[PDB]
Amino acid sequence: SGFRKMAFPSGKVEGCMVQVTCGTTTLNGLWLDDTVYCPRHVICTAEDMLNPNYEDLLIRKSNHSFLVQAGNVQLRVIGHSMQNCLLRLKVDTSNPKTPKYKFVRIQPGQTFSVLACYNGSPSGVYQCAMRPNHTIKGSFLNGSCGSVGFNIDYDCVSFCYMHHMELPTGVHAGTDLEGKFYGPFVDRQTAQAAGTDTTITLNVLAWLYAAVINGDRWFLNRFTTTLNDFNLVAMKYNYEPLTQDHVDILGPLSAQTGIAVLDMCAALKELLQNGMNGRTILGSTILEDEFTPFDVVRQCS
Repeated sequence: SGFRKMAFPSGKVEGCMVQVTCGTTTLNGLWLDDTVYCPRHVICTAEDMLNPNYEDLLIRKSNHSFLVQAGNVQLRVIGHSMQNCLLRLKVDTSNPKTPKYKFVRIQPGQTFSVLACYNGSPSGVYQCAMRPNHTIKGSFLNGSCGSVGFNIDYDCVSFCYMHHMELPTGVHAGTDLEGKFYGPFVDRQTAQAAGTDTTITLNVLAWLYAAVINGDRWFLNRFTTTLNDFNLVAMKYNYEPLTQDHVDILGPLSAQTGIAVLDMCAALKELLQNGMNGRTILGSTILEDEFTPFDVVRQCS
């Protein structure tokens, strides 16, 4: 039974977390083979609080200035580099734990587990979802910068997301492991904003099926509705519109729970237009747009 916030184990990744330092800035690093990735702004001081020139800030730095404390032992930074917003480092020893891996650039709505760390040492791990306007509602703090996101399939860790900034709006922004920021944004403590945010319609619907496979069936109703028709109520409620593509993905939980998707859309369409007033859903008392189809299948298979 049961259902809740569930992240992947962090074993393989914990073995790839290191410490990296530069003057008075020191942030978490991901150490795969012999390379050590980490946010490029690590070389910035209050220089970030303006318009730091990375090219220049960089070229004006050398290896010896990088304190890479891989846990308890300190390696020798044989070199550096720069791949977009990421700072690629090449060191003497290759990591003897480096697990089979890939670098993936997830899409909004997708979910992943994030291993929060401070000075190379992880502390906790939770789940997150690439929100519409490309942000992430995580729990990062002074030094968390460098923490990663990922998913698993035993055998293979697919790295998506590295933490860089926290917008003055309190939300979080980062990149894939190629130094590319998700959504616009820049590693500048300047100017920046977080456009209006939508709700991950599919995730909500997937969660509902979840809430169904585990009792709770009050929200389900007889009235049904259409895809071109539902989308209309979705605009009123900063919801993401529903493609036929999402309908095809819910297909599976649908056939197994015994509830046609467009039907599930009629319940939500209602939930939104009407409300709840007491009757909750799977603990929550709000729609959980933070569980993807596949995420719901994991806990129910």
